[PDB]
Amino acid sequence: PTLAASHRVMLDEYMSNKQTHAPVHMGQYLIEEVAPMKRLLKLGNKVVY
Amino acid sequence: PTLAASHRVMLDEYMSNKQTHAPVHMGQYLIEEVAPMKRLLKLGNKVVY
Amino acid sequence: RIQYTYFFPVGLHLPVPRYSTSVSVRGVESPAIQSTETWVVNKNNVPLC
Amino acid sequence: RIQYTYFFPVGLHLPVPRYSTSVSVRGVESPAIQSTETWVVNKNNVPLC
Amino acid sequence: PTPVTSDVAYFQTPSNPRGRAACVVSCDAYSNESAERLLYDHSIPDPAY
Repeated sequence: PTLAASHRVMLDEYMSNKQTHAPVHMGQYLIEEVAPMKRLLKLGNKVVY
Repeated sequence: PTLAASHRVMLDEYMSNKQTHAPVHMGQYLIEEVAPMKRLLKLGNKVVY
Repeated sequence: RIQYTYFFPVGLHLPVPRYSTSVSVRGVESPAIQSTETWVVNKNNVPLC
Repeated sequence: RIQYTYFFPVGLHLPVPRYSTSVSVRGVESPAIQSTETWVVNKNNVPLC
Repeated sequence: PTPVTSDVAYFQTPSNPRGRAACVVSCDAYSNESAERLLYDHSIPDPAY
């Protein structure tokens, strides 16, 4: 799977705190990716590896 | 891109906590600078690099 | 040149007792709103719908 | 001497399902508010509109 | 000047101030019509988006 945020907020919240984000909110979700390669996700200046 | 903040308030959030900052609020936004030079931003005595 | 596959959903509907975990997001908590797109981050870190 | 170009918005709208992520901002969040300027930080860290 | 509904998500990543990417280095060498078609024609979505 990949990053698939249903709304712009969930992807703006996975960046701010990797641990304490909600994988499933009331209406919307997010899929943290489980891939054999890892990447740096720079959305601005904040980095989530 | 450079620093932009559509209100004075959201430029305070970027310098209090850089990680848990929110890039887009309800009416307003912020753009963190992605530049080859990274300056020392110092407003007051709180410094965000 | 190793070639990996990826898969992500778009346009689902979560079941009736809608729960939550997060403490940050305030805008998208309505039961009437439904997401019709998903945001996938590019190779060069650019989110696309 | 090395010349850079600095890209910069002012005066936009945000679409209809307005959202937030910030934990601590008490004010601006009314929907009737409109931002008609953006703030820049100088070389000498003096914020200007 | 710029419509009020242009996305803010264009503004956090480095790009052109016009809405279309203009990197002509990628195009075939000594082909002026293929390079112009990248800049101007709208049958083709952006090389960025």
